[PDB]
Amino acid sequence: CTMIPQYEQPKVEVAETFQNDTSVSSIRAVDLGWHDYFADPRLQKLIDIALERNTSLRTAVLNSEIYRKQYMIERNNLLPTLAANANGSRQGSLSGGNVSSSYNVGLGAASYELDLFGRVRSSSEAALQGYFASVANRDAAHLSLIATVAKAYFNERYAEEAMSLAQRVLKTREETYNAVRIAVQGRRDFRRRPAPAEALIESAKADYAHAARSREQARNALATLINRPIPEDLPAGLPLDKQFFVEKLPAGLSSEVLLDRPDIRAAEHALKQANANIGAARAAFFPSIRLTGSVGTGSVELGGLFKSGTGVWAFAPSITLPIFTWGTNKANLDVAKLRQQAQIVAYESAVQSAFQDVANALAAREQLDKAYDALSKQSRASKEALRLVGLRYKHGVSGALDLLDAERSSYSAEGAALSAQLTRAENLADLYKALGGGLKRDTQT
Amino acid sequence: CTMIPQYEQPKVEVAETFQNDTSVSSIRAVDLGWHDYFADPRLQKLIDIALERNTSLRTAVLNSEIYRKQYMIERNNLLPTLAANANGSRQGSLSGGNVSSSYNVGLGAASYELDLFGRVRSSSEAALQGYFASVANRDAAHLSLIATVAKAYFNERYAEEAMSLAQRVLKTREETYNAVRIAVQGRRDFRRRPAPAEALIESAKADYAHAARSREQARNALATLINRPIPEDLPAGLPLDKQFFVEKLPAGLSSEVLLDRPDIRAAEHALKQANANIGAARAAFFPSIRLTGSVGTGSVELGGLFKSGTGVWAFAPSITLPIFTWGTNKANLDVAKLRQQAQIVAYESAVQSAFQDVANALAAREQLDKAYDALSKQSRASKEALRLVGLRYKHGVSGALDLLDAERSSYSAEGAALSAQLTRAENLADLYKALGGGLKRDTQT
Amino acid sequence: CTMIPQYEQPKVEVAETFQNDTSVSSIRAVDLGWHDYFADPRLQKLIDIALERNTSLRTAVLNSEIYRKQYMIERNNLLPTLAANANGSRQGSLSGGNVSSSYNVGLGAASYELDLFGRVRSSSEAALQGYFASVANRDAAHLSLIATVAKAYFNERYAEEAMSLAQRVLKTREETYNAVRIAVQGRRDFRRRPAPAEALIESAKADYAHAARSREQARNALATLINRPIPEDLPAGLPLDKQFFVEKLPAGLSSEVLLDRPDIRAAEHALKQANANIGAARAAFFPSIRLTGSVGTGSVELGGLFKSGTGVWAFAPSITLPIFTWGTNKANLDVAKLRQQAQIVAYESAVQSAFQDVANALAAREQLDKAYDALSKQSRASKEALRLVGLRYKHGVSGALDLLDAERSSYSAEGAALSAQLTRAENLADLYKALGGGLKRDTQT
Repeated sequence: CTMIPQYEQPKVEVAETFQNDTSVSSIRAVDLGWHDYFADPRLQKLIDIALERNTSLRTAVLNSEIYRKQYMIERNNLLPTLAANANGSRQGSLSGGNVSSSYNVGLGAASYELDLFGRVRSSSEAALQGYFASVANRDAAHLSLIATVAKAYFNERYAEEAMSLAQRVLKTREETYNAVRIAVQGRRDFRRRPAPAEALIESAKADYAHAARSREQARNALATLINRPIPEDLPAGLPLDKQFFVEKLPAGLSSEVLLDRPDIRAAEHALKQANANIGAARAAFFPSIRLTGSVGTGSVELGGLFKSGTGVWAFAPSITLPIFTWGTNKANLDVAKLRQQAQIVAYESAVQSAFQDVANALAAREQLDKAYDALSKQSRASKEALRLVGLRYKHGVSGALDLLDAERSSYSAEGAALSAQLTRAENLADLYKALGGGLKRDTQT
Repeated sequence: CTMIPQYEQPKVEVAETFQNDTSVSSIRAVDLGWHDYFADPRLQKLIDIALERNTSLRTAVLNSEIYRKQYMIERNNLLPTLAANANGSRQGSLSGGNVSSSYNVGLGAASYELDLFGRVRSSSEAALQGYFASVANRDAAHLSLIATVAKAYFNERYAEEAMSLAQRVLKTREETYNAVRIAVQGRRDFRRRPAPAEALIESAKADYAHAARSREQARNALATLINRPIPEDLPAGLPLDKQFFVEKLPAGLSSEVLLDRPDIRAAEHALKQANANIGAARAAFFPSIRLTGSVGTGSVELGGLFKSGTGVWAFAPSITLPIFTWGTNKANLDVAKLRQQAQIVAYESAVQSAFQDVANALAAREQLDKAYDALSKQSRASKEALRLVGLRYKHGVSGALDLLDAERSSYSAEGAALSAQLTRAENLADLYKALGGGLKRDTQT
Repeated sequence: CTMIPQYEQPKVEVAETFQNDTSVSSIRAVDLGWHDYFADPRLQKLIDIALERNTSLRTAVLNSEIYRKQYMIERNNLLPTLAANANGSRQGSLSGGNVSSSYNVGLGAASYELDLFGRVRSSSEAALQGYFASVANRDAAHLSLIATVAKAYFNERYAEEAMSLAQRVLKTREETYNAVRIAVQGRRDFRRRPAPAEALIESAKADYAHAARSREQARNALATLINRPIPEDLPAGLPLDKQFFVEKLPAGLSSEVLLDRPDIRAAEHALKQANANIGAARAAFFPSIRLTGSVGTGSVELGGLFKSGTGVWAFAPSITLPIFTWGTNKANLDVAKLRQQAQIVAYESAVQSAFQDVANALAAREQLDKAYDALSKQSRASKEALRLVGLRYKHGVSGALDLLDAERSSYSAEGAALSAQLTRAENLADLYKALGGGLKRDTQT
């Protein structure tokens, strides 16, 4: 009989629903394939190779394999190991008298512990739950990869557009600063013209560099995640506003969304493992029995080996039970119980963190949308203001400074739009990941 | 006799005083209870539940309990373990001749190592200092919790006021943008009015969102630290300028402030542990002695068991001393000495980091006060400028742009005041924590 | 014979060259001594003491020493351990009959495992490669120190100049705000003068504090890295533009630059270690042989000990071979192979990260130079604009606001130049470090 306590799931005090659920889509995030979630064909292609070559995933998938093997050897302790032990012995007197030789060549199993009280059985169950938890950690490593490779690609495309944004503002100032010298001469506060002229163009250059630099940092971080230098045959990609298929993931009930999270099911298996370790410590109060056996030829001389009459066998069953261990037996159980008491608060820590991981992602997608829409219409307005003054200068103006200031306000309000355009895209990848999504590639029946 | 070297505290080269001590209060930070340090009744309430339910603290307090148990079992190696070992044996010839059976059912202790040279004693001392250090780490986990839950609450209240700040600037622009159209018609650089009009209102909306989003992130991080969704029956709280009772903590002498730090006393116990491991390795040059004993009934047949005459006893004291170990004995000691040589530089690393942890907190509270006072009077000035122009527009003005620009300068200079109002509050919680404060709830006799 | 597989270096798919190599210098970064790389005599002095006293380096250099010792004891398993075991035994009847005593005092080696199949040899090789890898990690800890202490010093000097920058802008506003009241009375939009007047001076004060605070944080972090409070006898140092000797490091071929990196050679030794662990598991299919021997005096009474005729000796060679282990033998090898399969993907992860570590440092030094040059000429232009208006106000002006606005634009454009002046300097220290540089102090023959 085994002595492992029944598994009762811990009561994590947490809200039953999220105060930010607005979606109605049937398709769950976990159910949704990432290939049907991420839009950019370039990004879709990148994941397929990274999912095949990523070191962290390769490592995480190997560790789960050795935990399977470590389990398979622990289950083998329930079976007798057969060994062919051939040994010899020899005594003799120092003074120069007599000697004695005994040669035993035989086969036999040494101390098979008959697990009557599920001590080896429970300790083998720990190896299984240890493996089961590692598999879930392998899944968590799978989801963390797709989220990371996506957010690192969004940082690239942002910088791509950040360069081009500062590229054409260097081109639109190019046609104006030469025009500000061929234009009809203005006032003497024209001195307030080359200073912002320089201020616009030389900030635009500093921006292009920062963009071009962060572009490479995203480019290089991508080559690491795919274990390969970036290939050539790739579609030019889509802008940040076209990085996701039109869909917002639902997160129904908190109990529902907990089941999909790998890091959560990894916490219950690591707990079930600690339960098994109790069944091993609780069986220590019980007697342990061990069986020794052997066959073969016993002899005094090598010549007599394997000759008729020398055949012997053995059977030595030895059992034992501790009567007073000075509380050590009680103590080792207490440890096994505390080791398990820590796995329920680790399970609680896992849930409370997992809930927060989602509630933030929901609050972000809501507010990174409202904040983005504001910064976008601001860009449109500042762009419109630029065009109006763009005609004023074309006709009769008292200052290119007006037009020039309008260029910078339109440039700054547009760069601030790209900033929120990325932050919204990044969180979208986190929302998918933290919702358990990214498991399968394609959504199917 | 034991062979553990006497504990001499390492000489950490560090300044004796801090160049930022300005306080004169008798009440030490460590002596000061956090309930008498933190002002907000809402925050005071939050800590009491988090201190009872936090996972990280629950884990840290469990680990110190298993280190007590792991110690209790190591002290038990100084006592003989009694076991009732009943065993049987049986030999026999293969050809079909004779057999032999010997059944021994008895009681006895197996190999009690009489620790004459404090080898088990020292190795048991390591288990104690290991436990003593874990207790100090449990205290460091206690202090880190209060500091974290406080700084996470300040981030909430900041966002609460950040929303309301942008809320009324949306309300004050509301009454002006409708008024800027019903006002008497202005010039043609009125075109320089709706652009900043849009720029003010649409930045205020982007601010409210960022504030409302970071509000939830602080709200969610709070629900994690308390292992519970946030309750309802709570006082509305106090503003950031009312988060601390009027008091600045003193940090007298560097030697003085080192003693209160848990992470420091944890470094000396982890060192004392390494000292104990030397007393075990240094006793390896000495002979180890072991005692075997047993009583019970020896027999050839089960029937004879527990029948008169079968009573036997045993006493096998076996001692041994290594003569030449090929330097392995010297090597294992060298390791034990190096393992201890690393605990003094870990102690040094602990102190040099602990000193920096305080010196920064002192330099910050000084400069986050001077920088805050400047940003605050700037807000007052910009607010005053707004009111003056607020009357100009009310009478005879040539531009709502003046008034409108004054709104944004007053809004920006006020939001920059809240930013420094939080950073000053956060560091205040760190100063208390890094000074050893936060141990007891209430300051007492 | 040993059974450790030959070492074949993994094929890391990575670009052969960097798309940012522009230097032509023969002197490699690794070949270049840091004393000939870092310019500031104050910084050069600081490293020499930190390299002697840093805790993290002291720890890293100790761990490599214990790995040498742990190896030396594993090599000793190939040699017999001699022990002088003197033991006694005693049986007796409970009823009150007969007793029996046997006293054996002798010398002998217990179970020397004759390693015929390189099982101990291979397991000892793992201890060597484990040590070899720790040495490389000790080098990586050496390089990480110089990089860290340099970047922490640049942050200090930045703040030093940041304070002085805001110090003289408080001095130049000092002579103007008293002059703005003694100047001839201006218009009624003079109201648009004290608001930016306050805005300039009160931002300059907030800047000085932030600078003075971050100055101490860099000052304190420096005292930690050198395990000592900062001394006095030190040259005042050089500005950020004078922190490096005029030289840009070359990074020829990717294969070339991989060899200098300590973290890379640490990954191959940790791999070679896993190779050795296979030679131990692959030898488990083979029989293990063990030799027991002893000499000394056997007796029934203590008096007979060491008296003629009692001299006995022993020689018990015992060998054994597992026939069926239920796949456990195959499993333990599979683990040893998977443990090694993980060290090649850890080697791949090491390389892909090491390449990125350099490619970013190259792209940064290129773009942090172009972005810096732009922000610098912007400062010159804004400074020039200030002087021109500085003469306008000196003669006939309609607003100190013009001059006052010119002060802030010149102040802000100069502080933004120092910001890029530091970021460029920091990356320069990382480029040197990530290129394997910082090993030797002085570049030599």
